[PDB]
Amino acid sequence: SGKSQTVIVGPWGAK
Amino acid sequence: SGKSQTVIVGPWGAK
Amino acid sequence: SGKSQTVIVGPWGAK
Amino acid sequence: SGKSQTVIVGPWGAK
Amino acid sequence: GKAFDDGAFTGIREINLSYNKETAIGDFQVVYDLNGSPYVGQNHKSFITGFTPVKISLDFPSEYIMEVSGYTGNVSGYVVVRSLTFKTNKKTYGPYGVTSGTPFNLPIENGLIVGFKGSIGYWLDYFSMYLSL
Amino acid sequence: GKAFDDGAFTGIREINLSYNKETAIGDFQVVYDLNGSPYVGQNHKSFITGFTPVKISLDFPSEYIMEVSGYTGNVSGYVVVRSLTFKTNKKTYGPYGVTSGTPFNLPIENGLIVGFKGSIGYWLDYFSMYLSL
Amino acid sequence: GKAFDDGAFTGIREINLSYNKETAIGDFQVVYDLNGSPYVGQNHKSFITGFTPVKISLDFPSEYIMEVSGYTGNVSGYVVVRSLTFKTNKKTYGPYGVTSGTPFNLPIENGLIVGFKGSIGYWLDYFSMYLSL
Amino acid sequence: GKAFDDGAFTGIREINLSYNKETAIGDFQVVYDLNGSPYVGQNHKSFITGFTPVKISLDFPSEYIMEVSGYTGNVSGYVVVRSLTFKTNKKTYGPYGVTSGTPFNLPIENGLIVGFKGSIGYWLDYFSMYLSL
Ligand SMILES: CO[C@H]1O[C@H](CO)[C@H](O)[C@H](O)[C@H]1NC(C)=O
Ligand SMILES: CO[C@H]1O[C@H](CO)[C@H](O)[C@H](O)[C@H]1NC(C)=O
Ligand SMILES: CO[C@H]1O[C@H](CO)[C@H](O)[C@H](O)[C@H]1NC(C)=O
Ligand SMILES: CO[C@H]1O[C@H](CO)[C@H](O)[C@H](O)[C@H]1NC(C)=O
Repeated sequence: SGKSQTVIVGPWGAK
Repeated sequence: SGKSQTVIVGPWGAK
Repeated sequence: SGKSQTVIVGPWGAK
Repeated sequence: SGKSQTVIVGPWGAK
Repeated sequence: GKAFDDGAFTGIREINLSYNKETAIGDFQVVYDLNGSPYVGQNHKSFITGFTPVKISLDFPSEYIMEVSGYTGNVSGYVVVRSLTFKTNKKTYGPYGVTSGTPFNLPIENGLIVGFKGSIGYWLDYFSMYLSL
Repeated sequence: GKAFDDGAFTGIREINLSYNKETAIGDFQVVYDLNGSPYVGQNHKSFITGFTPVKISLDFPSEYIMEVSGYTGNVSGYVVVRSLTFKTNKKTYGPYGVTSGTPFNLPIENGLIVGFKGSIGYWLDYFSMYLSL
Repeated sequence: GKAFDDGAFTGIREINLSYNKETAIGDFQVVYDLNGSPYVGQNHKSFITGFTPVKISLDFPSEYIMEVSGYTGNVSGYVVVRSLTFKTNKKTYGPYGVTSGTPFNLPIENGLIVGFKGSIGYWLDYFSMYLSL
Repeated sequence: GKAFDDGAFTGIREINLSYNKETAIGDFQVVYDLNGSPYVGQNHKSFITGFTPVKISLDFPSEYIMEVSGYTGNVSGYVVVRSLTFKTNKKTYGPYGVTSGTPFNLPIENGLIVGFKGSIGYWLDYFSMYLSL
């Protein structure tokens, strides 16, 4: 697709 | 420089 | 998937 | 530093 | 809670959050850097009020966050982010909120936090961060 | 010419440029995507007028640029970008300008163009592109 | 301890570690993927012996680590990694070692762990991870 | 031709190619850097012989490729890479082969070439490059 992506860490808190 | 880099998370454990 | 990806430019030459 | 960087290809045109 | 996702930017300039020393983190809002220009992110607010505001102004670009830590716990039966601490290469901001529950921390050897996403109901339910070089 | 550098974004939604079929590319302006929202980039204009405007509206997010090609040449003694062509996964826009001089092309197997930078005097002197996954 | 740093690779195929249910994590060794080929990383070993080996074979490429968690604590006056747990999109491996001390966890929404670095003396002193898309 | 794809690495240490001043580029082989260690890539060879070998030893890590240029043309009815030139921050290597046909060039403002992929029959049919920070 045409949307740039980046690394994402998480979540922290409610699952 | 000529060395490729990447994201690094940490450290965990001894300070 | 579990394969790391990176940017790739090209090709140049035969179509 | 605190500025995010990304790959940049070029320039094309006047040197 | 109501989910939010700011997306990714060039960096972080200022963080505005609120908390309650009895409960948890309330409101969350960030002023990012967009290619050299300040970009005022949307203010994600708690369904309720009564929090204490805090402004964390970073000396961008020389000052950046190196570690984020905090506590997650139970409040009225909900698991939420009770405390948050931001450690930069120049200073430590926090802890803010209640330091009780299970701890979590994210130290960064190489890279930058360039965005936030999460959820907020009466409190900050959870959150994640965008990382980049 | 006057240099410009838009920086990096989430994607590209629309490109507005102008040219002269005798000379070269004139004005350049892009409407980027910033985390799902349109972001109107600054309009970089030629020191002179008399160009023919062209609007390239992409069907974001399904339509993205796969290749950029063009020609660089001599105009009044200056080396500039005389022609530009944008090929997406759905259509080909261009060529625009004069297709004469030395050709250049940038095909992309994996990745996206997320930003532009360059210089503009009477014409587009040169330009570079930001790439990302 | 003796520091190590494997660097970054294409992915992870198998992890071999050892632990002691009374002390902490001992040896650490990884079999990475290098552009479709298995790459046997160096076996980083404890100055001492008496640990219980564990082999974590991942169903590469469809199976990958989504979260890494564990505990850091005090052993004989040294702060070390006492426990480790690897959760993939298919199964949970661990916990291995002693689950006491302060907890830590790294959940990943988008991205992959592509490398390890750390230090090992009598036990795993600390460790960091390379992240990539 | 026979396609090849080396994948991505930490950097480039040495490039070994062969050419014929009347036809085009023949063999192609690279010695990459894998986290501080030399990694000898597979030697991709031409279905035929009679080429002139060339070794490009870079002063890794201080020396790196900044621009790759060359020409694509027609040889015996096949479109191939007839010439190649590598410009580093210290020196210019080439051109190698025949400088006729249509030109192409890849200047890099920020980033590194970390891998090659392409196809080789009697000559180098085409090639692409992996880019990274
Ligand atoms: C009293 O509950 C609310 O607040 C919780 C905690 O932060 C949660 O956010 C919970 O989902 C939310 N419920 C709704 C319907 O938004
Ligand atoms: C007539 O010249 C001008 O236009 C040139 C071409 O696009 C160049 O941009 C050239 O630099 C610029 N000169 C100044 C002072 O801006
Ligand atoms: C008994 O001490 C040793 O082990 C510690 C714990 O894992 C630490 O690794 C400590 O540094 C190491 N000492 C040396 C010289 O490596
Ligand atoms: C004489 O042809 C051969 O060489 C061409 C040129 O480099 C092309 O590579 C062409 O595909 C290859 N044929 C086969 C079957 O590989």
